[PDB]
Amino acid sequence: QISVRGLAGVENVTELKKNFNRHLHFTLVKDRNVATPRDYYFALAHTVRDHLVGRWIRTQQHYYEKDPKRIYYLSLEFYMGRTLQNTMVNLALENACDEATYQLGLDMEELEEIEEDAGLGNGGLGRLAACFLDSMATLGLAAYGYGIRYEFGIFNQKICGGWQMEEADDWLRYGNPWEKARPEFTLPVHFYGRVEHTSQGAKWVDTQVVLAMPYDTPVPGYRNNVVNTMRLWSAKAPNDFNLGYIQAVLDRNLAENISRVLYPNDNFFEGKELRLKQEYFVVAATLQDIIRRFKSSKFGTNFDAFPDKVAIQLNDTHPSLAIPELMRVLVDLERLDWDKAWEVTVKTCAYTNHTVLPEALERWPVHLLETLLPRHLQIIYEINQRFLNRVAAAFPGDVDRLRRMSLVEEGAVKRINMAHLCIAGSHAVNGVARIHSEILKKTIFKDFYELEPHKFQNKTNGITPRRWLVLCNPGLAEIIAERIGEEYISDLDQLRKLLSYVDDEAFIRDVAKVKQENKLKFAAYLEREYKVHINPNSLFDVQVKRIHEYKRQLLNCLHVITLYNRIKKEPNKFVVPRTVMIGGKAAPGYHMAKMIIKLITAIGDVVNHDPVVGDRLRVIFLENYRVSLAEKVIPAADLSEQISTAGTEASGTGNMKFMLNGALTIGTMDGANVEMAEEAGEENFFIFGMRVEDVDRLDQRGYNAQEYYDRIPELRQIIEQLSSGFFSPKQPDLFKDIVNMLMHHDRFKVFADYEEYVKCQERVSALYKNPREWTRMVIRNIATSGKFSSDRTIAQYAREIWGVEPSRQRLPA
Amino acid sequence: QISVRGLAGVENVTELKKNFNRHLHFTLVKDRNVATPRDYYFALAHTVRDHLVGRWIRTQQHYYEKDPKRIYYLSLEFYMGRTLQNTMVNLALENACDEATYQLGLDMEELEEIEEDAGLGNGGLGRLAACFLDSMATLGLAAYGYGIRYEFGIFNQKICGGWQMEEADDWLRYGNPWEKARPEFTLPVHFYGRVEHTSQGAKWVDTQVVLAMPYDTPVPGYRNNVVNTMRLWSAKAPNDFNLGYIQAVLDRNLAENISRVLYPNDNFFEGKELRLKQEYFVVAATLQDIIRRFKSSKFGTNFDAFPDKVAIQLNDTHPSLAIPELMRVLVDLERLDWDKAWEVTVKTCAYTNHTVLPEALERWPVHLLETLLPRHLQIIYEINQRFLNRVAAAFPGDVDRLRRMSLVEEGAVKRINMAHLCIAGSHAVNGVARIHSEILKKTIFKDFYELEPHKFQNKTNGITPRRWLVLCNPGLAEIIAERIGEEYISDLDQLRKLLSYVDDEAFIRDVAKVKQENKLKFAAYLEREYKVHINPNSLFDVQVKRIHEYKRQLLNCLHVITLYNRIKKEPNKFVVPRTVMIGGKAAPGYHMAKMIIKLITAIGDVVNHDPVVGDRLRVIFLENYRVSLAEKVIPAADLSEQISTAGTEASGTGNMKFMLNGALTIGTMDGANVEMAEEAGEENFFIFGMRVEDVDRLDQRGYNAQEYYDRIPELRQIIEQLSSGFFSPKQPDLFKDIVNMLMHHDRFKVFADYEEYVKCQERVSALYKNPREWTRMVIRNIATSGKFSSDRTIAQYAREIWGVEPSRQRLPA
Ligand SMILES: CC1(C)C=C[C@]2(C(=O)O)CC[C@]3(C)C(=CC[C@@H]4[C@@]5(C)C[C@@H](O)[C@H](O)C(C)(C)[C@@H]5CC[C@]43C)[C@@H]2C1
Ligand SMILES: CC1(C)C=C[C@]2(C(=O)O)CC[C@]3(C)C(=CC[C@@H]4[C@@]5(C)C[C@@H](O)[C@H](O)C(C)(C)[C@@H]5CC[C@]43C)[C@@H]2C1
Repeated sequence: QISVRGLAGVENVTELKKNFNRHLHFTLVKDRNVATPRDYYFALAHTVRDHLVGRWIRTQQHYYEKDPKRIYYLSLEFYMGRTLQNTMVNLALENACDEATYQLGLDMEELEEIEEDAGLGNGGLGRLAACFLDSMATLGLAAYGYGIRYEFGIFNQKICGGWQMEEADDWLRYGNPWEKARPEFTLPVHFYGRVEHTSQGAKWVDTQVVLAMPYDTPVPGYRNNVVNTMRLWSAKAPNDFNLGYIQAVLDRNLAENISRVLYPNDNFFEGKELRLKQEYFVVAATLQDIIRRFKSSKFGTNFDAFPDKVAIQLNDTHPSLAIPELMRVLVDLERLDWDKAWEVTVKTCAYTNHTVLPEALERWPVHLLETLLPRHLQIIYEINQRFLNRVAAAFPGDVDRLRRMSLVEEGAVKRINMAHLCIAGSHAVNGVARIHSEILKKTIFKDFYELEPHKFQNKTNGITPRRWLVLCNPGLAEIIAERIGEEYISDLDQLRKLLSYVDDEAFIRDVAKVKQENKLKFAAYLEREYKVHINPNSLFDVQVKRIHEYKRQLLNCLHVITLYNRIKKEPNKFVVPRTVMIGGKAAPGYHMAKMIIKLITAIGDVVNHDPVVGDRLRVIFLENYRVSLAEKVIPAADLSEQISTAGTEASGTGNMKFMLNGALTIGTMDGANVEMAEEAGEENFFIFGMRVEDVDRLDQRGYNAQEYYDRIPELRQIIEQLSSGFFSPKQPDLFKDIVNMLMHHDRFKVFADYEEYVKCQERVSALYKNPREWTRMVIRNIATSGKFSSDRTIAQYAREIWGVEPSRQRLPA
Repeated sequence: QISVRGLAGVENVTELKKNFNRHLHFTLVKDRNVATPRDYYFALAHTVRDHLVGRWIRTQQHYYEKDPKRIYYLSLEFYMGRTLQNTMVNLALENACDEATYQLGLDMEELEEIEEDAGLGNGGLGRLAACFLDSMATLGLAAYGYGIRYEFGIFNQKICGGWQMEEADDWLRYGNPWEKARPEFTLPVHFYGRVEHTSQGAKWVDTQVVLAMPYDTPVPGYRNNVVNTMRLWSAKAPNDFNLGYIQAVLDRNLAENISRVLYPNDNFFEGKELRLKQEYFVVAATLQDIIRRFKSSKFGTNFDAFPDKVAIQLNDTHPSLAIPELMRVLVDLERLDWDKAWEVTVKTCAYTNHTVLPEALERWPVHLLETLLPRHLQIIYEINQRFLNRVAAAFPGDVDRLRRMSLVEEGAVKRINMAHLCIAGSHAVNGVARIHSEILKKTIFKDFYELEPHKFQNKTNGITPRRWLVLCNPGLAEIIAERIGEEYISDLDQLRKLLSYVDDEAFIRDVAKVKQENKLKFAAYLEREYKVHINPNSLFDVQVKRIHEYKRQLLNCLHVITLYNRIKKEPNKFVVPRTVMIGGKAAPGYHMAKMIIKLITAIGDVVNHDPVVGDRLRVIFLENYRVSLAEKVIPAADLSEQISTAGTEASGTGNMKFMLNGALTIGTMDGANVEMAEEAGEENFFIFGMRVEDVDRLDQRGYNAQEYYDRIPELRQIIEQLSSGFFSPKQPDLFKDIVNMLMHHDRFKVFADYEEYVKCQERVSALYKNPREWTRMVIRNIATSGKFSSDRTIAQYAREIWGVEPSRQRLPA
């Protein structure tokens, strides 16, 4: 049908159709008279999965022969989304299967919509991992994704009377065609017990055993025949478990709870024991697998070559226990002396920090570690002690530095700072955008940077152009391909060539037309699936991301109410019509975040039913935001909101998704926004609000919100409406908490940016009135988004941290 | 290789080999360099399963077209054992796959040994169900097996210092290739709640919902292309379950515990709530499925035809709740009047009693039923009341009859007698052997028989000749086939033709040779898998079945000790050498049964290491007795022990397995022993001990064990040895409980049969000295075992209870 989707070549179409029928019959045990669309999905899924395995086997074959350095990406989250289309695309099968399914009387797109999201993550951190795996495969790196196979992913969000309800994401109900259970490689993991000292050294004894069973999922590279592995561990009870009888068998559930459910906190730390167990579980199983693989390799007892053969990347502090666990194995099991083991550990591990928010930082209570992991606690003390000896030696007399740098935090309950552990035990520590990396150096890890400056790097985040362009936006990918060819899909810098088309009249019409189709398509998705009626000619103003105070959905809310109040004030004035879409999940415990969601719908309730407004203003809350909903809403977006207070959003990746897809960005000078504007030029970006410097200036002086309430009558009016019950007529004081927080304890200075934000929003409206100039700015954005490809990011990790060469070369089919 | 295993025909062998390689590669994602025997097993398993599905689909197709009466076999137990060989045999694939696997360099027999037993039963009751399913398929009946898919079957038995240890039977670890999950047909099951009365009638409200997910396993007929279904329900939590958040997700385990584990009691009732839940769970899910299927059928709102289209067979009282549940649906949901519903229910249900032991009878406490199933309790009272009105009317004034017959038992805690429910609500009640059926009529259900004599029948149990001859004993099947052909495999009465070979010299040599090969093979299994050394020229004296007081493993123990004491008394006298093998599992709580096991090994410890004994006497305890171990030990057996006290073993099925396989039987006139001896003639059977009449005579008089201790010096000596610590030198009084029970509270009169048993054992030894005459008696046994085929049994159920015609006709391939 369209060029980028591949060859639909007769002999391949025939082979596909017959394998579809073979799976329908033998695998699913059905026929055409009974098969539901779900059965049809599975037949396709199994048929496509078939094409993977041959390559999967020869890829792992290759790595065995060549024995290259191996990359191990440890993450507690892998937000994969759907796998079918991504697989077809990466294999060049997309038009073949479209033809095959057409000739069978099936609509492939209808089938695609049946697949559950692998929602094994919360937001940015988890999706980054997913993007990374794709880029690592595409660059032919010998890489593995290691995590946990949660039985329940991020909860499904339902809105009831404008309130969020969580329900279990039972994503495995119908089965996962993509995974292969590998029970034969199950590994023991130990908990509790105590430490015994001998002449032979320390011994960890009297432990409970939980078994860790791996599941492998194939990770296909883009058209290169590389298929890497994502290995996810599942928790199983041993067979002599507790072994009156009935109860013994039922209590097996306690061990298996470890891998039951993903913790649903985005950028927030809850010190629960179950969470610590998940963390040790993934770390212990993964390290044995790594060591096992290292010994059984075509090479040469000798752990000196270990850092030459192994890289372990820590995705935030969640797998930080890899560090003391590696020491434990090296020292206690393999009998290496402390100092050699430590050199091996440091040269093996690297750490990626994802946030500077204090409440997101993992600080584990000592007493928890003492009970659960007594040996690791000892190792931690020993690590800490030796480290402080290095600090004392470099900065003699500096006693305050000593306590500031300690891995052990004093106070009512002693804590272990896991970020500090990671810095001390890694050869590389990186931020996820230039500004965030600088903030690490200048503020929260200043002490560590002074000690070991050579350890600190930047790796600006990226996204994958396969999922985030070719897959979710075939129309835009096609029109780009018509002009510049196809090579940009694995080399996105080539989008610069599109600058020489900024004045081309046909291309302008094409860009604007693709946007309009996406908007029509999404407006139709809203109708059929949620019975909501939007005008597709309005500006699509969207903020999608996890609900959080720092992300400032509230700032958006205030602008929305302002537009509403202006319309009501002068009903017959012309205003550029908008559809404001806000979506995202709140963590179950986060009360404030739940209130914000309630507000947004409360606003929608007043605004969407005011006849005076007409179709000039609509406020819609997007239920159950997740990867596969991002794939739909992002292509449809005109305005992207990235309005976090400066200094709080480490990078952001959504921002990049909207850039790649023809939305213009309204944002603060925060995270990767700074680099995005730098790439596109500040004239092609709606930048407003305080810079990092302005925030600090405001903090020393002290932030008084009352001041803004006093001087801005439009703001005073909104605050009065909130308090008086305008948006909650039955519960007049429903929103007292929000007003109270805004006035007296607002850590994120919503008011300080209000004026500059509303004015900047007027500038956006101005540009949208001139369709041609909007689209030319859009072209300037899309054409300079090259830098934000995860291929670039990964190539940087590969060369500057792991020491391996990215290859773009095919493997034989 | 051997004739009965089918055609190994070139084109089929080629097709098999290529499908093996396809599964190894695509399904298992392996290759020849990494594949372990387990992977090889799975490749075979998937390859064989492929041949089933085509037939499975056209079988269910056929039943849809023809719409015959459907048989629903409800059981809480289906003791299936292994499925691979049974599948190959029933499909005529056995030599083809042997050839195919040979040409691939694999030993098929080694592969077969990798398959786990489906140990979803305890003993006789569960294996009967398995035999039945095979016979029902073989006779082309439109039949379904309905039960629970337990995550853990009967525990694996380990012996540690001669004591039984239970460990979890984790039979699903590597997956079950045979089942197909059918999540799309999940059904709601309700618990707790309360009853609300309206004008519209009763309403069951405020219930907890547990979901029931079906798994289908194919049941192939013998060479007839019929493939029936066994549907097993699995327990799943609903998605709004409890829906702080984490705990809500973890508590989903509570709902799913229902299908977690099989209760390990053979012939014993434990009134636990979890057990009641399993019982209602299988009953509720199964009845909705039945009703659903009935409405969606090529026929015609109208439940009058229900008994013409549906038969529900209750396997013991465990699914007895089918009766009030059917009423509930009919009355409360479909709005039929009580009397019509009741007529429909009675004509639909039939009940099979499996034991007369009082402690095996299900009597549920009212308060449990009130909380868990309040509506069913009401229905039960209403059933009871109307029934007692029929009793009062037929026997006016008989007030004691009234209370004796009540479904409701008075006393400290009120109970519901489920056997009484089953009798009242079924059109047919059957015992499982002629004597047991008579006992039902004359004693425990005498009152019910007087009221409705037409309701009581016999259906003597049977076993399947496919598993129990062709599969476990190919050598014996072959030599029979040489003489009389193959038709006997689905018409076992034809074994009578073998009587005209009782004097044939070649056949005698063949029978004795097959026995000798089986004995050599089993002696080799003992060495390699358990390092135990047996003389294969000795008499193989075996008692395998669940450990129980009534089964009288103790009587055997006493004979064993007697033989030992006689040898020791006259060391240089000749004695016919024996290997005594005893095996079977004890229920975890049953303390006595565990002591018996300990004794047997304690005896082995003294006897097996006495140099004076030599290899004349060996006592071996067979660890982990289960279906696949029965398949090995039974063909190897010379003497079969069926020595339960008369009146206690309802039928027995092991007895029949040994008869079919060339063992002679030493037994009491109990259960099916009576019919076996009748078929073979009492001269061809070692019958000893009290008859039923003699037991009753002893009971009125009163059973004084002291009397036998006083008059039999050989018995006194054994009791002194037990007490003095002869078999437990470190723990002199270890066996006080057994001696004490034997002397003062022996319900099973072990001593009363001792004299007659030992003397009869001498007669067996006498015959074994004459190899030729042994084998001729063996031939007389094997040749008259026709009656004990489950095909006969099922044909009797079909014609006399269900009203359907067994067919032997093929369906097209
Ligand atoms: C070290 C062990 C025991 C545990 C972990 C393993 C791993 O690396 O993941 C498990 C998987 C295998 C068996 C493993 C190694 C190589 C094969 C291989 C690539 C071998 C190749 O000959 C074979 O031709 C193929 C089939 C390509 C295999 C694939 C499987 C692996 C990678 C290890 C085995
Ligand atoms: C009543 C329903 C909704 C629930 C229970 C069912 C049952 O009888 O087990 C579920 C299974 C199906 C769909 C069922 C009926 C027929 C098919 C069929 C035999 C139909 C035939 O055309 C089809 O050609 C085949 C494929 C032969 C099917 C097989 C499956 C069944 C038996 C019912 C469906």
